[PDB]
Amino acid sequence: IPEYVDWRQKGAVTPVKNQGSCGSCWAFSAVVTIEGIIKIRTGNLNQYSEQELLDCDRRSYGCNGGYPWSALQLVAQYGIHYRNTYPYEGVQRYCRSREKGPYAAKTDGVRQVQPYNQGALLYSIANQPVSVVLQAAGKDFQLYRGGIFVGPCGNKVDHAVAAVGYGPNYILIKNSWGTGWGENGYIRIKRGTGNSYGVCGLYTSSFYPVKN
Ligand SMILES: *[C@@H](C(=O)O)[C@H](O)C(=O)N[C@@H](CC(C)C)C(=O)NCCC(C)C
Repeated sequence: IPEYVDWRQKGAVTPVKNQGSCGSCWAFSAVVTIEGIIKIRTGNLNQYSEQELLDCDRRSYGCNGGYPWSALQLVAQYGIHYRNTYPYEGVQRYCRSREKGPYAAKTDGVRQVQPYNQGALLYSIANQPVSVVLQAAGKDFQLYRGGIFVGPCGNKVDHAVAAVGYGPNYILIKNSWGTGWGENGYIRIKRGTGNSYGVCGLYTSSFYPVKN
């Protein structure tokens, strides 16, 4: 597993988005991983629909949260539409998958990373972008604007994001705040603290899709 991984370099991550005033972090998280995995297999980099997860994941709660695992669970069964064809509106509405033609993509299943093990998280990110959670409500986090982030922060995770890289000292994360946040929309969180939870509770719950 190399000392460095950055999926952006191998053209596996799309531009950073802004979730706005809706708690659809869980959907944005899920989409980073789908978009990653499809490009890893097919060589194509496509933009996929956050809005659709938002509208169709019964099991989550639209704006004001849900679960990326649930979310990844739906593309495996059904599929997902391109972001062009099912645009983000930042409001939950009816599920219109149907109205929009055949799926653009389908995934083959979902897997969870062994929790509270840096090693296991690092291994997965070596293979493809992964869905992860952390505690984002503290003001140090919100105020971040470039930097190796070591907190302060607690372990009460409340915000799903995606890990798209790592270094000797950090894990790379794509946030769903604008491009105006942290590092052009990214955050480098310090690793190897040797805390099992991870900084801000980073190792609490990670998932990635499986495809052919
Ligand atoms: C993340 C975002 O800021 O959009 C979003 O609020 C979210 O999904 N939050 C939740 C995680 C899922 C359980 C919904 C949420 O529940 N908030 C508290 C998280 C844990 C229960 C502490």
